[PDB]
Amino acid sequence: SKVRELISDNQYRLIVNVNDLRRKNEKRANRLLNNAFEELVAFQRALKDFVASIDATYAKQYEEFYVGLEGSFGSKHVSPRTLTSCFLSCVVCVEGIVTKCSLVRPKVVRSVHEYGLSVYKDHQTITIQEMPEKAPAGQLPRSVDVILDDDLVDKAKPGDRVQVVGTYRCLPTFRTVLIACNVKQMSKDAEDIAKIKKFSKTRSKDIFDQLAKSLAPSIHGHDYVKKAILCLLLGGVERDLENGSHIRGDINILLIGDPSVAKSQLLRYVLCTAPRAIPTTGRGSSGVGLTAAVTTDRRLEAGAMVLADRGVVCIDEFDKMSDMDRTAIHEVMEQGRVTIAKAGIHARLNARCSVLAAANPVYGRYDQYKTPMENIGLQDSLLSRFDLLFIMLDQMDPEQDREISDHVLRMHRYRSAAFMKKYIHVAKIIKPVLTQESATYIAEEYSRLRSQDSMPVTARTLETLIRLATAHAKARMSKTVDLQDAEEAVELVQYAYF
Amino acid sequence: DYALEKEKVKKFLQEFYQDDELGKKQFKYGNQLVRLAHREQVALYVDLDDVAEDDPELVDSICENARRYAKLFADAVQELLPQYKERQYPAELMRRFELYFQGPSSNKPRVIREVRADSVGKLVTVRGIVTRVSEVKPKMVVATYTCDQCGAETYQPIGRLYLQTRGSRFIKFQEMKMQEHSDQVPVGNIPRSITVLVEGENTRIAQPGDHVSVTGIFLPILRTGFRQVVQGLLSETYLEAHRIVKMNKSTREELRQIAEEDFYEKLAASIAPEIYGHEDVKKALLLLLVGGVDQSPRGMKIRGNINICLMGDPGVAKSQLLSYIDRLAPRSQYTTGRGSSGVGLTAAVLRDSVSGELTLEGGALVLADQGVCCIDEFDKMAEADRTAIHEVMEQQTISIAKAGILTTLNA
Amino acid sequence: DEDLADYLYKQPAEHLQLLEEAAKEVADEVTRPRPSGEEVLQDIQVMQELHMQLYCDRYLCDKVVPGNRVTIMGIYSPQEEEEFRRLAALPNVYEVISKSIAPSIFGGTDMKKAIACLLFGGSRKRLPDGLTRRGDINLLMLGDPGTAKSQLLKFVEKCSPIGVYTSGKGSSAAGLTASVMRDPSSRNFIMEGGAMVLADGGVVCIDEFDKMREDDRVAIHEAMEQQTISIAKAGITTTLNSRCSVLAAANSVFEDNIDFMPTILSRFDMIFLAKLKKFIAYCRVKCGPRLSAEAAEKLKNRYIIMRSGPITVRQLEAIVRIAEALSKMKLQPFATEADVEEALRLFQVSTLDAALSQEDQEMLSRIEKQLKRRFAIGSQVSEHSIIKDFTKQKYPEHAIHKVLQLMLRRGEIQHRMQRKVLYRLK
Repeated sequence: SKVRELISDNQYRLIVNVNDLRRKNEKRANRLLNNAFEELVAFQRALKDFVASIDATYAKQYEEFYVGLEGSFGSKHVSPRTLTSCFLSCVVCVEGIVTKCSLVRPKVVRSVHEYGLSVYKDHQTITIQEMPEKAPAGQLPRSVDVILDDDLVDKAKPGDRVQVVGTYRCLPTFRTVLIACNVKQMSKDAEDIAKIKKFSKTRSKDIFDQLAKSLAPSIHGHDYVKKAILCLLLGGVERDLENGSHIRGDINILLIGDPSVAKSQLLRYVLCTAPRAIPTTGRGSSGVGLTAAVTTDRRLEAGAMVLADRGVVCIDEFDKMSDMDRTAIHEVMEQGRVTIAKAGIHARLNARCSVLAAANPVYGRYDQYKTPMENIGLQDSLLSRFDLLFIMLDQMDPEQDREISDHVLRMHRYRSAAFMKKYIHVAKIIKPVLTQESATYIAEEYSRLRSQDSMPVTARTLETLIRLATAHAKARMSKTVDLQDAEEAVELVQYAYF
Repeated sequence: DYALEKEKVKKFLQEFYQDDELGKKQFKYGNQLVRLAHREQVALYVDLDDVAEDDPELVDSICENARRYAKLFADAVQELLPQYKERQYPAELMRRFELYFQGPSSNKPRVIREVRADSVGKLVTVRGIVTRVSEVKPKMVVATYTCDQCGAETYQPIGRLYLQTRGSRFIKFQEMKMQEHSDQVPVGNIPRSITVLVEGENTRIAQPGDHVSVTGIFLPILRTGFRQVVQGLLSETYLEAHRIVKMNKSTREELRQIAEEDFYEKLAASIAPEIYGHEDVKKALLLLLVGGVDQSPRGMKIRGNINICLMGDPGVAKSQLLSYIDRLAPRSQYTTGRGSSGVGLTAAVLRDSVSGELTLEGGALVLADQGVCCIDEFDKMAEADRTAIHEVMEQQTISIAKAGILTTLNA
Repeated sequence: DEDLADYLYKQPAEHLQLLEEAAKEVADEVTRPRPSGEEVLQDIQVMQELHMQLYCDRYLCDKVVPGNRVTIMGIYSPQEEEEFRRLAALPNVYEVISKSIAPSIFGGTDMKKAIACLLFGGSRKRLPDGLTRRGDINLLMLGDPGTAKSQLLKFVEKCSPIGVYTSGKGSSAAGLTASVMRDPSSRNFIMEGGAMVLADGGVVCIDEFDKMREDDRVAIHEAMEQQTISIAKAGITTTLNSRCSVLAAANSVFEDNIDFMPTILSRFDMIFLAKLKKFIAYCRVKCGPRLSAEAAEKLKNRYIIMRSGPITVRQLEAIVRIAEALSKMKLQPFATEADVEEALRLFQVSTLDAALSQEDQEMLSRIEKQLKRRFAIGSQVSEHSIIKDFTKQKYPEHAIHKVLQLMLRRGEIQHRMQRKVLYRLK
């Protein structure tokens, strides 16, 4: 039997792949016309013939016998940008971004459009813009939101990028939505591989000391921060924080200096190399990391720290921000989830988002004197909260400044990029898991460094050192840490301390 | 079955007051009826369990149609008066006389998140934590209006016309907010809380923070308005709380082998796992995780308060444990120094839209009636928030001295 | 062809309806399988001001911005070089370039000569890795009015084939950059644009640039830096080319003297007939010039001489554009140190303009003297009054804005407290 597995004690809705779908006939729940309006109700009414044979208890009109029609879809499988009236009232395997979400309710007794004739229905629409991270360098959308029916409502949450297939819910002008049909999380559900396996040999070269420069094309100095820039480029998206949590490896970095002290440029490079990465500068006035609970509409204009989930950001002019944006970042950095609760939008929406940060020498140019904790006035804890706080100090180094303008001009043209991006993907799903021996070497020298910089935090610093060794071995595509991978981090954190 | 069995329920209600001798040669429900016409008791509650023992109709049916079997419970009660009466709607038509509901666990106190499209028209009970105590008003329900050329009383629920109180049908009402218990949310979610519809003698009754009863249930006064449930313009079913009632009070080593060995040895080794030792602190946390609330009668009212401070924040990421504590601690809330105003702990007031004027809603402390109070950055609770603290020294300490409101709430 | 052309001009709307139907008739007679996969039509479909509304919907919705290389795809209801080559041969052409452009009503030669560089500008550098770079130096014209700077900007304007005079503190809803708004009907787009927008590639006579709207100010800072701005809305990937050039005209206000951005005067240089339209274009169209390395030697040496002297770094950059103008004034492959040295003689003035001739270290001391060491809560020490104490302490409104009302930028505790204590108390 192919119809008796539907548990309608549970939610009547089902998941259906196309291979078993074509096997049925009309009125036995097939789909071969792709004429949904007849094909769906006929599917459901076929199911209503299947349930009445399985359980007449399950044969109830208030139960809709809906379905998502999930598997092997393709012919329609595009984005909101790309979801056009050729699919008008067609089931499109929508990939996109669940960012800009809606306000909630049940609906009313849909009578014109058993607890009484016409009960409410648990419902809202939810936005999908096209999947941005593969989207054009520049392009406007014609996107849409999408209906979440009862059992589907509140399934996923804003900021996801997902695999959701359903019916192009157009009205007649030309206004639409989808009704999901069902969600799968592409956000959960994920050729030069062997070439990378050839490239990535330790017999190949030290990629790490290289690659930090192989993507820092236009930067004299800062060779520490390149590796940092790499390291923050590197790192996983999960820590096995059972029944609790701590400092983590998605932690985020601060820098000091001007652009043309490479600030914007580095970010621009981090931006030009921002794969799973959105930026900002400072204030970023567009619901920075918020849903903003948007009036007389209501929308959830889920900000960066929603849009940056499973990502890393660039902040420029970090000092610019509001105190609230100085504040709420502080914890949601820690939580990694965006504690929002006004009249309406209550949540801690995840903030699986690292950052690189930059801002100004306050009222300096040099701004050397004092702890950034008041040298740069975004004062307190945030800084201790941050991964790292490097200063591209404006120290005149004429022997370099000699080189710098030459170093400008070997790039001037008197007359290996994606290679990272193809490296990094393969790296981002590895786990260079523990080694006692490295761990010894880490555990060896933390206390040393902790003691060495005596003349700086056990609950924290180890955890970045952990991640710092990780990026090393992650870039190696190694599956456990090398004692040298555990080493340069100590050098790195030492290079934080020089 | 519903719209046309009017005679039964009237027959039923004609007999159910007669169905026993428990109201002194009358049923208990009829005990009130003579007390009703004599204006002794005016509001009524209903233990629906007594009906299902002989007729689960009007029990399962009201559970299927609260409104109708609410409304139909009334229209019998409407014409049932002359049978016990000591003497459109005639003037007295249950005009100050009211009906509530209660009974078996078929209406278990449900979750603020678990209101539904199914919960429309539903028989509806809830427990949880209270806040948003509005300024009560009286509230008319019927525009006993004037046909001036014609004289005697005329009633609309709704131009040259006047709408005049002398026969109109009023009520004392409020807004309230039930909240989750902070106990059935071992979750990465917000403890939800609800706009509550609040009325009757169950206004002017209770304070925030309480764990309570409800019945969030429709009034008999109208089914839908002029017709069945299908309509074109409709305001919201929110929680029409009937029978709001406090919850004063809802693994043995003798049968098992559990409390025998010292928790004050053992519980350390099974609490604070990530923590890097220093269980010594944990003891007081263990002590506070015990608390001292439930006192013996020696007047030790300060027993409840284990009032600890810990000094310095990236102490092991001691920032973390308060979540661990709250992961342990129900009736518990966390706050931070400069995260919000004192109403992170305290309460304050302004207008609202739905119902109720200037709902006082309160903070963690107002939320923490005998709770567990967990702070970040006690130093940034600058002088304002240094203060009710310095009162909350004294237990039931959220005191007000403002123009319209001058209470204290039970911190 | 013959049976359509003149008809389609006055009567487009039907004789082409025959065509696509005739195409559907042929496409059906092409006798492929014929499901409703019409989306590849727009593949086999191949096989405002320069306002007007134009067909911007289902296939046509949201392709590009306006004023572009006008490929009108639908219908709505040499010997002069030889002169220029002689001018390119011509030695003191620079000065008639300086001065034939010039109403000598006013103007230092250098000041114009920026313009004489400006119109030639830098270049647009499709460089080494993804990232590209400017090619065009910008000018910030402050000082006293009573100059016919209007006429001057209009000189540039009615010199500029690409370039529009802009206003003021805005006008209508086009920005100095890609402002937009809401169609009442569904708010699809209002590509309002901006001042660089109609002038992208040209030059923008920003009148009272200081007096602009703050809406673009948060945006302009970057596309001025970047020659492109991003539409920061919900899911709009588009970032628009702001590759127009500058004529940033405002008054000497009051990089210290910006509304809220005293570095953005970084973004400019230091300012206190149709013959050309034939001339400058071709070299604006051609050149693709560079810089002589031997000048790069002197440059590197010079900047070391200047480093004995970001300013320098971006001055490095600005020079690298300025002398880059000259090769385009000279049709050269690259630029000689004379250009640099002249450009230094151009810029050193601008640096002497950048000079004007002390730190804020006097300020936060005396303010922290005042903010808590005098009085934390600030009562009696308020901006109703202490303004006078600032008038005594010579800390003007701009300066207290430079410090005091950005001491709250520092997270200054008792000050930002005071910002709310004396929000009403004073």
